[PDB]
Amino acid sequence: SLVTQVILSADDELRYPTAGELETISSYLKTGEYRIRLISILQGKEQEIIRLASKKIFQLHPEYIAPGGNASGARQRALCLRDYGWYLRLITYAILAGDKEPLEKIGIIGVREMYNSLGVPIIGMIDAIKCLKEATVEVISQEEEDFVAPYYDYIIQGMS
Amino acid sequence: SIVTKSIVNADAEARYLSPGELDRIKSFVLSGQRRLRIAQTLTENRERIVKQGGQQLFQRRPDVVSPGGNAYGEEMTATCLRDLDYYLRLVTYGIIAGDVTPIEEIGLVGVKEMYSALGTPISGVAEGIRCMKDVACSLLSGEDAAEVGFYFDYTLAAMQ
Amino acid sequence: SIVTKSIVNADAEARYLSPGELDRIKSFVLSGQRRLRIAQTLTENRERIVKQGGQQLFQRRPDVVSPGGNAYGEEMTATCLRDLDYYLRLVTYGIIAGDVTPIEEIGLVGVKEMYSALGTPISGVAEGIRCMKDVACSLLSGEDAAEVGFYFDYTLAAMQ
Amino acid sequence: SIVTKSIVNADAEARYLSPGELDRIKSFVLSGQRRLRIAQTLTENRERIVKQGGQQLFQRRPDVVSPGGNAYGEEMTATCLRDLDYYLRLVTYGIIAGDVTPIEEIGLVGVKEMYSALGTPISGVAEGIRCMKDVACSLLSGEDAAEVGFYFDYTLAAMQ
Amino acid sequence: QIELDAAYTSLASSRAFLAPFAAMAADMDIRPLYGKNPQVFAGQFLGVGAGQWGKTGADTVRGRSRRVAADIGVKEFQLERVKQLVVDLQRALALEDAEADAPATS
Amino acid sequence: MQDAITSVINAADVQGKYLDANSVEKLRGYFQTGELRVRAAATIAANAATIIKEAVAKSLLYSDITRPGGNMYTTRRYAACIRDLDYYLRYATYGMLAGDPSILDERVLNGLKETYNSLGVPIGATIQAIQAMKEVTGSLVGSDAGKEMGLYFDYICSGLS
Amino acid sequence: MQDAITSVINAADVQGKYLDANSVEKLRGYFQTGELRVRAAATIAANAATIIKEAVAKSLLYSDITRPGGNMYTTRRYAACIRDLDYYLRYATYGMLAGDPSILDERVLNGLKETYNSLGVPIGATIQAIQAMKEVTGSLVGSDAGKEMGLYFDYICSGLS
Amino acid sequence: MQDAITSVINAADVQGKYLDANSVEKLRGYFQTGELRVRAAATIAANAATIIKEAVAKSLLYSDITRPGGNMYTTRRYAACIRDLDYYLRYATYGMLAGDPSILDERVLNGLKETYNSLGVPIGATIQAIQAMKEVTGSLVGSDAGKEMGLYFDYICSGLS
Amino acid sequence: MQDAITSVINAADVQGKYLDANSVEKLRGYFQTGELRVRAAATIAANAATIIKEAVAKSLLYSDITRPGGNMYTTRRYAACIRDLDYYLRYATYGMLAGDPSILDERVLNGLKETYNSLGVPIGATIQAIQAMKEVTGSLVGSDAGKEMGLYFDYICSGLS
Amino acid sequence: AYDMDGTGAGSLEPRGIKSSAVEKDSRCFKVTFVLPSQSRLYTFRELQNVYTTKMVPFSSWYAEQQRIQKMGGKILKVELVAGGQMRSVGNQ
Amino acid sequence: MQDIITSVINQYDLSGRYLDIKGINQINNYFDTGLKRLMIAKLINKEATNLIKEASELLFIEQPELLRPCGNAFIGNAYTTRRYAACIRDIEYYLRYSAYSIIAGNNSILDERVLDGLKETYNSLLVPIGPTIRVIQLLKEIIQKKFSTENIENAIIAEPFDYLAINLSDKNL
Ligand SMILES: CCC1=C(C)/C(=C/C2=NC(=C\c3[nH]c(/C=C4\NC(=O)[C@H](C)[C@H]4CC)c(C)c3CCC(=O)O)/C(CCC(=O)O)=C2C)NC1=O
Ligand SMILES: CCC1=C(C)/C(=C/C2=NC(=C\c3[nH]c(/C=C4\NC(=O)[C@H](C)[C@H]4CC)c(C)c3CCC(=O)O)/C(CCC(=O)O)=C2C)NC1=O
Ligand SMILES: CCC1=C(C)/C(=C/C2=NC(=C\c3[nH]c(/C=C4\NC(=O)[C@H](C)[C@H]4CC)c(C)c3CCC(=O)O)/C(CCC(=O)O)=C2C)NC1=O
Ligand SMILES: CCC1=C(C)/C(=C/C2=NC(=C\c3[nH]c(/C=C4\NC(=O)[C@H](C)[C@H]4CC)c(C)c3CCC(=O)O)/C(CCC(=O)O)=C2C)NC1=O
Ligand SMILES: CCC1=C(C)/C(=C/C2=NC(=C\c3[nH]c(/C=C4\NC(=O)[C@H](C)[C@H]4CC)c(C)c3CCC(=O)O)/C(CCC(=O)O)=C2C)NC1=O
Ligand SMILES: CCC1=C(C)/C(=C/C2=NC(=C\c3[nH]c(/C=C4\NC(=O)[C@H](C)[C@H]4CC)c(C)c3CCC(=O)O)/C(CCC(=O)O)=C2C)NC1=O
Ligand SMILES: CCC1=C(C)/C(=C/C2=NC(=C\c3[nH]c(/C=C4\NC(=O)[C@H](C)[C@H]4CC)c(C)c3CCC(=O)O)/C(CCC(=O)O)=C2C)NC1=O
Ligand SMILES: CCC1=C(C)/C(=C/C2=NC(=C\c3[nH]c(/C=C4\NC(=O)[C@H](C)[C@H]4CC)c(C)c3CCC(=O)O)/C(CCC(=O)O)=C2C)NC1=O
Ligand SMILES: CCC1=C(C)/C(=C\C2=NC(=C\c3[nH]c(/C=C4\NC(=O)[C@H](C)[C@H]4CC)c(C)c3CCC(=O)O)/C(CCC(=O)O)=C2C)NC1=O
Repeated sequence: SLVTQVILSADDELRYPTAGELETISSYLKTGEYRIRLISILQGKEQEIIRLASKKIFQLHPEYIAPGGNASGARQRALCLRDYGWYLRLITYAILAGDKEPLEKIGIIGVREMYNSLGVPIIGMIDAIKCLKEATVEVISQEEEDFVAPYYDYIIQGMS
Repeated sequence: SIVTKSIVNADAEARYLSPGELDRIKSFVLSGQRRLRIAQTLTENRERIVKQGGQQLFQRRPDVVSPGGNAYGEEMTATCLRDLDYYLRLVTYGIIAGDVTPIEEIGLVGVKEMYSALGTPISGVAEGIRCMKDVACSLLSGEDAAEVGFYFDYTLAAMQ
Repeated sequence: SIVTKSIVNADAEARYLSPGELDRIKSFVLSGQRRLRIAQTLTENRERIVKQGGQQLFQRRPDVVSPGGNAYGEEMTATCLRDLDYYLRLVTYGIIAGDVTPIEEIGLVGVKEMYSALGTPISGVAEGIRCMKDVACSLLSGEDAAEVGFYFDYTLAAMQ
Repeated sequence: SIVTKSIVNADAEARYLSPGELDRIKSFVLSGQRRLRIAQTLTENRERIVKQGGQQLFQRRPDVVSPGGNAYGEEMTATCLRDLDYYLRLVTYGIIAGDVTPIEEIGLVGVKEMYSALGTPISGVAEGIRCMKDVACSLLSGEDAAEVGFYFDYTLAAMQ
Repeated sequence: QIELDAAYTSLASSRAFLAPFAAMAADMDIRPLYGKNPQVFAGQFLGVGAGQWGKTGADTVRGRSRRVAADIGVKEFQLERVKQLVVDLQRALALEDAEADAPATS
Repeated sequence: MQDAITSVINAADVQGKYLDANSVEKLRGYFQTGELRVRAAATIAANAATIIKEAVAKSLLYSDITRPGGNMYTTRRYAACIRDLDYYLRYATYGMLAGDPSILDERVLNGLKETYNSLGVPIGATIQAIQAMKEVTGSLVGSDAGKEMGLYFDYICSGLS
Repeated sequence: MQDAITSVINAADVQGKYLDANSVEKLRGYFQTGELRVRAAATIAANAATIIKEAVAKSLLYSDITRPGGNMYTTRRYAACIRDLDYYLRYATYGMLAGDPSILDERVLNGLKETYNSLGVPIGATIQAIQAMKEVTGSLVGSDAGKEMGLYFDYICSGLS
Repeated sequence: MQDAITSVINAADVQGKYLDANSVEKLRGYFQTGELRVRAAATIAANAATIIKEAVAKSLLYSDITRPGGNMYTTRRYAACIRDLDYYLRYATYGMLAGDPSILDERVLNGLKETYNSLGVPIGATIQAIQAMKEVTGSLVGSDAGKEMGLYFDYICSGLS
Repeated sequence: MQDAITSVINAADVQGKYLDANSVEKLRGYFQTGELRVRAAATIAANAATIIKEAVAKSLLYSDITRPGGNMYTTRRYAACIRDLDYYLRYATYGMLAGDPSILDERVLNGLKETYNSLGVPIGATIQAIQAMKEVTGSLVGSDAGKEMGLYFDYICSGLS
Repeated sequence: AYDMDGTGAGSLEPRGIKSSAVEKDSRCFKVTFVLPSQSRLYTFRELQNVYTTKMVPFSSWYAEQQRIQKMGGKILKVELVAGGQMRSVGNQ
Repeated sequence: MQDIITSVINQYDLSGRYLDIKGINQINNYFDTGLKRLMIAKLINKEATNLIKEASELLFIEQPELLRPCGNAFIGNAYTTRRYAACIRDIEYYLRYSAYSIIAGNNSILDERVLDGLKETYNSLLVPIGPTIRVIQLLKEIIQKKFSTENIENAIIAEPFDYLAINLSDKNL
């Protein structure tokens, strides 16, 4: 979290936090209860955002699922709805700890090489997350749409 | 400056500004008009702070104005308060910048070499800054006196 | 120690002691009787050197024994004199060992960190050693007072 | 020189020389009268020490001057004795310098590479220096023949 | 008790450590710069200034024998607390033995 | 390293669940007490040399370790010993700020005890100084901040035992 | 680096000669003054902080370079100023012991003028601080050793202009 | 490392005492025999090459060890053979000078028995080679000088078995 | 580091004899199979990234390791997994070319069972990853050459558990 | 020459680790630890052994043992193999 | 580097004076556009991968000589994909370091980490400076398209991309 970045950034200089570093912790800790309600709304719509986002990637990348691709099949499509319980789950972990570390320690680090083992077009998941951000905006108001917006872009920039 | 601190931290990681740094800069730009008020109150009350500040210093450390002390005489006591005016100036710089960087680069790096090569007790400069902080916090409201107290505190910790 | 310090410089290069280094060890053991005599002269004039040297210190530095000074109080003044007997004892180790390694490892490495943690002015401990150096140089011969002053001088340089 | 090694050694630590290090310089300048006299006694016996030394070397090593040896012929044996004069000259520099560093910096660094390239047996140059040591040590007193022999034994150890 | 007696032997060893210098500074001329006569400016040290006298007065005195004395007072507090605990334990044993010698079940 | 927030993130991540109601409850306790910890960490940073100076005096300057024949007798061993205490007080403030004692296991108690045993540093006298440092700091920051600081002073000692 | 002894050896070895009478007298000139140089070197090391402290007050302590706009204004620049003065004092003492200014060329003066021109340090004010530091030193060590130390103080100033 | 002089300074400093009569007697025992060690230390440094060449040929030269399949067979193994013997001879000369075998425990016997057992070096043969190196080195420095010399050769062999 | 021919030379060298009749058939045996080894290592290098793709999918793809709580869960842990298999395959290729498994001891298994034990990596699963990778390679490089590659895969598994 | 010349806060030299070793100290430990890279997945440098057992001087054990902790490493054992315990003089 | 506040605070420290109204008016001009300088940086963060493709495509449609062989003078252009990959990497450096200076309100970060040594590196690899000045100016024209309604955001955006072209340029006049 933001306190682990300040404590670590100061520890390698062998000092206590400064007047401006202690203010970074103060402002973040005072906005902790607004982040504690925002991620609860996301958890209530985890089953519905997939319903909107799954529609998007296949009409935009229909060549992935059709016969002629290698990984499609009636076998694996059963547990599809449980997917974003992992990725937008990390987006709830990042909305709580107000920084990019949970989205970067897990996820971004090693995600490209992870897929290159197969040969899958990595641009698909980059568009999968971009369409996911398109999905999370309709079930959420405009005021806190600016609050979860910068956390999605980091995933696109991290994968790219 | 807290802004400069957040741009060089993202530069080291070779990545763009993250959400944890973009809301911290928002907290600083949103708190700008309040810092310029506090920093301008210490600038308009320099005489009452430096003169009252040295007054209480000469009662906690009478040996600096005794025969043989460092600030003994009319011209050495005037140079005593010349230094309390330098450190009140650097504190206003640190309140406007949002961090203690201007204090560090000006009058905290190598401050022990300077006073040791002048013959001045370093514990007497820290005792004078602690007495200016009492007069300085009497002109401000309850919550603004806490904001300014962090910058006076950093100067004492570095001077010990 | 002259023997220890010249074996380390030959153990580094991994070679025997050269004829130049064995000639310096020879001229050291030849002066062994004279060094044991000078150390004996200081060891038996402890009270006079510590009593006379400490009395001069409290006349040149009255601030350490005035209210607020470190050596204020009958136990604080007696402990101020306990330190001067430490540095007088170490000087006898240095005269017998042929070098300042006994003085440096015991009471010169970390001396500034120590006295700063007790609140003692290091410039007052160096003034007390300078008051013992002339009281000790009045009790020795012309050539012995010159050799003894070398070890008192080295304790003055390392204490500034 | 003894002074040079004391100044460079105290420069690596960035400090002044200690009393143990200054005594080695005082003890060395006191023996300057004996060193200038011993070097003079060797410089006056060049033709005897060199010719006497090369005469005994060709009895312990008769193959070097026979047909096929390195020093076969008058011109070659002349350069044979030329080398012994180099090391006798270097030995007089070490006796006066107070240490073997002139012998090392001149004619000991890379000596095995030089003599391996010229086709000269390095074991014969060390045998010829050991014969000059007996001749030079027969012209001196009890203790002056002991130290001068140490400068001849250092050259042989570094030549094997 | 027998670690309070070890504290008293450390106080007796701390005074013998400093007694060559405690009596050697007893016939020196230690003149201060202020604090005694009122014609000299003393500042805070006309008396003591603003809360710095302490809860007791002996806690503001530094020294090797004052520091082992505060160890004695915290060690004698724990002995006196448990010596007053064996008093009312001894009361309840006698007040239950008065029930025994009175005609009852025991 | 992990603070109070990351502890629930590290926990929910391994089972793979979202944050539940009970997990949300303890985080409320950490967020509410935020400005309490930031104010305490500022006063400890200014009075750092004063907290160590009267904790050593209350603990070490009375015993026989400062006299000849004991540890921290020489100046080289007296400076090395008050250097450690400057680290214990700094890392204990990181724990109070982060709200979790995990940073003490990683960057304080990681190979530290085995170092003291070889060198011959008394482990019992080190606990006595950190314990004396606990009350001296408890007077500067108050009773509320003084209790949280005691959780990490007691943590350094329980793992150093 | 080479001292007065090695400077005589190299002059002879570069010709292939043994030490003749003209070089033996130079070797005697150094042995006769060896006890005087070791005596001055010990007094300079003990009064180094007061030689620098009094050369600074006399030359540049209340000048234009104290105040803002001038050089050595901030404490980080004041502290770097008196760290340069501690180089010249220590290396002028090495040259006095060795009796040869060779060490001032390699480890002090080689490329030191360009460093000051890039940093922007005034050379005229630096030479005045070494000259004020030469007068204070000459009063502590005497008149005979004092003019030896001034022999290597002028090598730095002339090697700096 | 601590020599005979430092070892008596240590015993006195742990009590806080000056150098008493029993201490000054041990110091004269070192000074009186000091110039004898300096003379024996230069005699062994001059005969170091022959003390090892005669010890090896007499002890382990035509032995099965130098035949194919043994230790010291290859030229590197032979060169590491005579490189080790010079290590002992050079360090036993450091101990005789200092009059205290403390330098042998830190820089020679620092876990040398485990290294020789792992590599497969015959400990029985190295002890007899050091012993053979004691009979040739003793005939050089005499009996009075060999007493302190052989005192450390047995220290290496005793600390090696 | 040593291959087959240098091990057959070492056998006759450790007895100091010349290469007799039996020694050459062990040499001709490696020479006759020299072309079969180099043609196999050419096909392995061209299909490295794919040979791992099924080995992970053959054993460790649908297991609990890729799921939360198990190892290989996070992307950083998945990337380290497949990165380790690539080094196993390369070093297993070097060993087959040399015909001696000595290279796997020096540069693979030196500190590997201790490293995995400290991190918490399962030795049982990794053994299945290499046993999985050993079977697929036997199809590409063929039956005869496929067993030789298998001989160095089980060597890594045997010395890893 | 030694790390404890008084350099602390508000000095010209940057804040770093300070050792309690004397000038040319000769005490060495024997340590054992594991230290993963934690940066190879964005640099792609070669793979190296992270299980180490080596002799480290007393003068650097504070800095080394404090660096292994910052970088996630774990120290498994440490012992003093050269030097005396509580020696006053004789560590040089 | 130095943000706008540090530059104004350092200019006053050089005189040894406090901050008057003139120095506080300058700090207020940054605290006014500061909330708008973040909307510009958050847009670059979301469109960063798109704004570089279009700048690269529009550059090569006008300068077709860059995608062709180098000529016997070994000029370093986007000839091969090893060069094309390396040259698209540069276009990110201009975009990344230009987003920093838009939040700093000052070009101190630009010259201290981009311009000091740039022409020495491009003259060493023979990389053309002419086209490089163009693609820096194409990024400016593109990013200004998102901000068309209000024109106070155009001045803020043009500052980093104008400084790079004025300082990489050769002085012909
Ligand atoms: C100051 C240090 C130093 C040394 C020692 C030195 C040696 C040196 N020895 C030389 C030749 C030689 N050196 C020898 C030496 C020997 N023949 C024997 O039988 C003996 C075993 C042995 C020693 C006396 C011979 C025979 C030559 C001439 C080789 C030839 O002409 O083929 C030469 C080439 C010709 C010359 O320039 O003189 C140099 C430079 N130079 C130096 O600067
Ligand atoms: C052998 C090397 C060595 C030294 C030097 C040493 C010093 C040392 N000085 C001490 C105290 C002290 N030292 C002083 C000294 C002074 N007050 C003044 O005004 C003067 C300027 C100065 C003496 C000249 C005072 C007043 C105390 C008591 C401080 C306290 O108890 O708070 C203490 C704590 C209590 C004690 O045991 O005395 C130590 C360990 N220890 C060592 O092992
Ligand atoms: C941040 C976590 C951390 C700690 C704490 C740490 C401690 C540490 N303490 C050390 C020594 C030491 N530590 C002490 C400490 C003490 N003496 C006493 O009497 C007291 C009980 C105690 C002070 C509370 C002493 C005297 C030494 C020197 C030991 C010697 O020289 O023999 C050393 C050996 C290196 C050196 O001294 O420079 C280390 C590495 N390292 C770490 O990474
Ligand atoms: C902006 C950062 C900064 C500071 C702080 C600074 C200090 C500074 N203090 C000085 C002197 C002095 N400073 C004092 C100060 C004191 N006497 C006491 O008793 C008190 C404890 C203490 C003040 C509270 C005295 C008495 C002098 C004159 C000393 C002398 O002339 O010998 C001087 C030398 C005269 C001059 O050039 O002005 C400088 C440069 N310079 C800087 O650039
Ligand atoms: C300064 C203190 C010190 C010692 C003593 C020391 C010993 C030491 N002896 C070694 C090897 C060796 N030691 C021997 C020794 C012997 N062979 C015999 O027949 C005899 C029994 C014996 C003595 C002559 C041989 C043959 C090797 C080579 C082993 C190999 O290359 O595998 C090695 C391995 C490094 C190398 O290959 O050179 C070390 C480190 N290192 C040290 O730092
Ligand atoms: C050349 C011989 C050699 C090997 C093999 C080697 C391995 C090695 N594996 C590592 C980590 C690792 N290795 C794994 C491996 C696995 N996880 C699983 O589930 C699988 C069962 C298994 C792979 C088959 C994981 C997950 C980590 C990271 C652990 C962590 O980050 O907590 C690390 C730490 C450095 C880093 O992760 O960047 C090294 C050095 N080093 C060597 O020198
Ligand atoms: C943060 C500031 C900064 C910049 C800008 C920077 C540039 C930079 N550009 C480079 C190469 C290059 N840059 C280009 C660029 C181009 N080719 C064209 O035709 C176009 C005009 C242009 C693309 C717009 C090419 C082709 C190379 C490789 C040249 C070669 O290897 O032949 C290299 C050498 C490769 C390397 O990085 O190791 C550096 C250092 N470094 C920096 O630190
Ligand atoms: C020597 C190895 C090598 C090759 C081949 C290479 C190709 C290469 N092809 C490119 C574009 C392109 N390449 C193609 C098309 C194709 N490409 C094909 O190999 C197919 C035959 C065809 C698709 C069927 C197209 C349509 C573009 C323009 C894409 C764009 O507008 O960005 C570009 C970007 C600049 C440009 O030419 O417009 C490079 C550098 N670079 C190299 O170093
Ligand atoms: C942060 C959470 C996390 C994940 C997910 C992960 C690993 C992971 N999940 C994967 C595939 C996956 N592939 C699919 C299905 C598909 N793939 C798609 O992009 C479409 C939706 C569909 C096309 C056919 C699903 C649902 C998973 C996740 C688990 C599984 O079902 O295998 C793959 C590709 C290779 C494989 O394992 O088969 C990896 C490496 N590591 C992690 O740390």
